[PDB]
Amino acid sequence: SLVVFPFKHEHPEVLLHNVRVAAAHPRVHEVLCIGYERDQTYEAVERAAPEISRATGTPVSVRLQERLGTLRPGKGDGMNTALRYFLEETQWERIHFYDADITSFGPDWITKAEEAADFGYGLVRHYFPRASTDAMITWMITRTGFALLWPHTELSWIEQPLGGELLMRREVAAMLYEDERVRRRSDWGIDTLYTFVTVAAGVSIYECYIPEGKAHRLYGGLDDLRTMLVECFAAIQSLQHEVVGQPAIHRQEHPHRVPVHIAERVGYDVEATLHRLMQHWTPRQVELLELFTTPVREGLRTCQRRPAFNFMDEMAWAATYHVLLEHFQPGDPDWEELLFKLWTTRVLNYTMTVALRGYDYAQQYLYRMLGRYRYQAALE
Ligand SMILES: Nc1nc2c(ncn2[C@@H]2O[C@H](COP(=O)(O)OP(=O)(O)O)[C@@H](O)[C@H]2O)c(=O)[nH]1
Ligand SMILES: [Cl-]
Ligand SMILES: [Mg+2]
Repeated sequence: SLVVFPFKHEHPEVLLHNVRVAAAHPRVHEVLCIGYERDQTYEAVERAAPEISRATGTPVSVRLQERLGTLRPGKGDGMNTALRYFLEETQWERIHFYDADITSFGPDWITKAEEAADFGYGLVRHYFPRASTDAMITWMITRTGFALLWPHTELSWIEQPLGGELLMRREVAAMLYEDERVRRRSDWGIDTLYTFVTVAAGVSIYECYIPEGKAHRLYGGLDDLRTMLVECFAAIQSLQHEVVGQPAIHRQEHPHRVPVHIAERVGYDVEATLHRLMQHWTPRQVELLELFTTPVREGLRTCQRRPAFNFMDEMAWAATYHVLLEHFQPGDPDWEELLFKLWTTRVLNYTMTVALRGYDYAQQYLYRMLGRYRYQAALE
C-alpha cells in the first residue's frame, strides 16, 4: 500500500521520522511525500530519501504538488496529486494519508487502518481526543453545516470530517479523483470534500480512535485559523444544493477517556481573540450586517466598541449560519471578515458559557447541539 505525507513548512526531522516508521511497516509497499514547494523542508527530505529507501527496502518518493483545482493552491492540490500518482503510476490497492507533523505516530496507526480495510471498509478515518476549545471549525462550521443541510444523513455523525488521517481503497481514491467538486477543491476545503463525497457515494466508513491524541500548533488568537475558516465554510456553502443519494454503513471504534494532558490544554489566546474582534472593521461590514437578525446585527456592531458575544448562542448561530449560506461571497474580504468575527463570537460564547463548565459538560453539549440542529432542520 501507499502511505502519503503532505507537507509544507514542517521541521524536517519530525516528518522523516514518520516516513521511516511508515517505511518499516510490513504492509506498506511505498511511502510518498507530496510537497508545497522546493524549499528548506523539501530539499532536506529529497536528500534523506533514498538512504531510507534501501535501509528498509521500501521505495520512498518525493514529488511536488500539481496544480489541479480552481482555488487557492494548498492542501487540496497536495492530496489530489497524491491521488493521481496513486492511480496513474502505481497499482497499489490502498492509500493512507497522514499529516506530516505528528509526533505521536507509530506502526499501530497503519496496522489498525489496514486491518479495518481487511474487515471490509472502503474508508477508514482516524479520530482523536480533543480539548474543549479545539476544533471550533470542525464543530461550529462543518459538523453544524452537515447537520443543518443533511440532517437525515450520516454526514454530521462523522467525528473528524476535517481530519487528514485516513485510508482509502483504490476504487474510493478513483471515485474521488473522477469527481469535479473534489478536483476543484485545491485549498483547505479538500477534507470537507472527501468527507462529503465518500459519504454521499455510500462508501462504507470506519473510524479508529487514536488515544495518543494528535499534537496541535501553539496558538495565538483565532485569527491563526482565519483562512482555514473561510475555506472550510466556502466548501460547505458550495455543497449546499447537493443531494445525498444513498445511506452508508458507518461505524466508529468506541472512544477511551480523554487523556488528562489533552483535557487540560487551552486552545487559543482569549485576550488576543477579544482584541481582534474590535479590529479590521469597514463601513461595508457594518452595512452588510443589516442582513442578519437584529440581535446578531446589534451584537456584532457592539464589537466595534467592546467585545460582545453573549448574544451568539445556539439559535443565534443557526440563524446566522443560514444568512451566510445565502449571502456570503467567497473571496470578498468584507464577507470573509464578517464570517470570521461572527464565528469568533460563537467560539467565545461557547467557551464562556459551555467549555468553562468543564470537559464532560462541553462534549455533551456539542453532541446535543448537533442533535437539536438535526431535529430543527428535519422540521422545515
Ligand atoms: N502539499 C501541501 N501540504 C500542505 C499544505 N498546507 C498544509 N499541508 C500539510 O497538511 C497537514 C496539515 O497542516 P497543518 O498546518 O499542520 O494543519 P493542522 O494540523 O490541521 O493544524 C500538514 O501535514 C501540512 O504539512 C499545502 O498547501 N500543500
Ligand atoms: Cl477544526
Ligand atoms: Mg497539525
